[PDB]
Amino acid sequence: MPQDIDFPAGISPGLEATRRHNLGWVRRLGLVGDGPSLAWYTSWDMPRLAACGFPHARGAALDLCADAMAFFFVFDDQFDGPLGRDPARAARVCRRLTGIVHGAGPGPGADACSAAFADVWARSTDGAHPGWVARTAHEWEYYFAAQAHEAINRLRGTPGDMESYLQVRRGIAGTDLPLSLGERAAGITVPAAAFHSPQLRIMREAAIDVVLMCNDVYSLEKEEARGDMDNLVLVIEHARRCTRDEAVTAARGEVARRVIRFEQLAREVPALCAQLGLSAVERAHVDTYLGVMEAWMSGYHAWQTQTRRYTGAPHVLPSTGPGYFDEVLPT
Ligand SMILES: CC[N+](CC)(CC)Cc1ccccc1
Ligand SMILES: [Mg+2]
Ligand SMILES: [Mg+2]
Ligand SMILES: [Mg+2]
Repeated sequence: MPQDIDFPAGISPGLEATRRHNLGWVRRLGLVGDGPSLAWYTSWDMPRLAACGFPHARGAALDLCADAMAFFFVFDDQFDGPLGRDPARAARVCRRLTGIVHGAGPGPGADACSAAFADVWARSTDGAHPGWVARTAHEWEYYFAAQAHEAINRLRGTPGDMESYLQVRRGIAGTDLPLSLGERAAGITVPAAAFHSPQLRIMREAAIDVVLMCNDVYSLEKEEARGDMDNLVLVIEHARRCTRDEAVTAARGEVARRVIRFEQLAREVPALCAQLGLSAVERAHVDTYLGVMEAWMSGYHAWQTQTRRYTGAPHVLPSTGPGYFDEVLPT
C-alpha cells in the first residue's frame, strides 16, 4: 500500500495567492469546467504541488508553475480513454501541440489544451536565456512525441525492457521539463559549463528518474487497471518473474540508489565550480540549481502523500470508463 512506503527544506510562501490565480486560470482557459471536473481538479491540489515542488518560486513565478502543472495533469488524463489506444491519433494530436512549441501559435478559438499550453510556453520563454529556450523547446517536443509510444505499448500489453521503459517513461513524465521550469521560476540561469559537467548531467537525470519512479509506485493502482505498461513496478515484475511485493521493493531500491548517486555527486559541486573558475554569481546560481533539483525530489513526494489524485481516481473514475469527466482535447 502506498501509505506504507517512503523513499521539503521549504514551501513557497505564495501557495495561497497562487491557488486563487490558478483557479481563475484553468476556468478562464477552458481547461477545467464546473462540477465534477472542478471538484476533481481541486482535489489534486496543484497549488501545493507547485509550492512544494518549486519552493524558490515567488509571486507570478509560482503562478506559472501551478499553471504548467495544471496543463500537464489535465492533458495527461485525456489519454486515459480511447485516445490512449489509438497511437496514430495520439501522434497527430501531439503534433498539433508540438507546432506551438516551435512557433505556430494556435490562434483565437483554439482548444483549451492548445490555448493553455501556448500561454504557459509564452510566459516561460518571455525574458529567458536563448540557451534555455532551445533546450526546453526540445524537452517539450520529447514530452509530446512520447505519448503515442505509451499507446503502442498499451496495445502490445506487455511492459518493455528497462531500456525501452526509460525511453518512453522519461518522455511521457515530462522529461527534464520540471527542472527547466524550476530554474526559470527561480530566476536563475545555470552556466552551460556547469550544466554539462558530468556531475550535474548525472544529477539532473537522477532527479527526474527519482520523481517519476516515486510516482510509478504511488500511481500504480489507477494505471494498472487501465492497461498501462510504462510503470517501473510492472517492468520489474515482468523482467524478473517476481512477486508484486518483490517488484515494489526493487522499485524502492532503484529510487534509493539514484538518491545516493545524486547526493554523492552534489558534494563535488563546489569544487567543480572552482575548477571551472565560475564567478560568485554563477556559483550562486549553481547552488540554487542544486536546491531546485533537491526540492523537486522532496517536494513532489510531499505533495503526492497528501493529494487525492491517486487514492481518489479508482473510485471516482473507475477503469470501466474514461479517466476524465469532460473531453477538452479534440482528436
Ligand atoms: C509532470 C506532471 N505529470 C507528468 C506529465 C503529469 C501527469 C505527472 C508526473 C509528476 C512527476 C513525475 C512523473 C510524472
Ligand atoms: Mg501519463
Ligand atoms: Mg497519468
Ligand atoms: Mg503515474
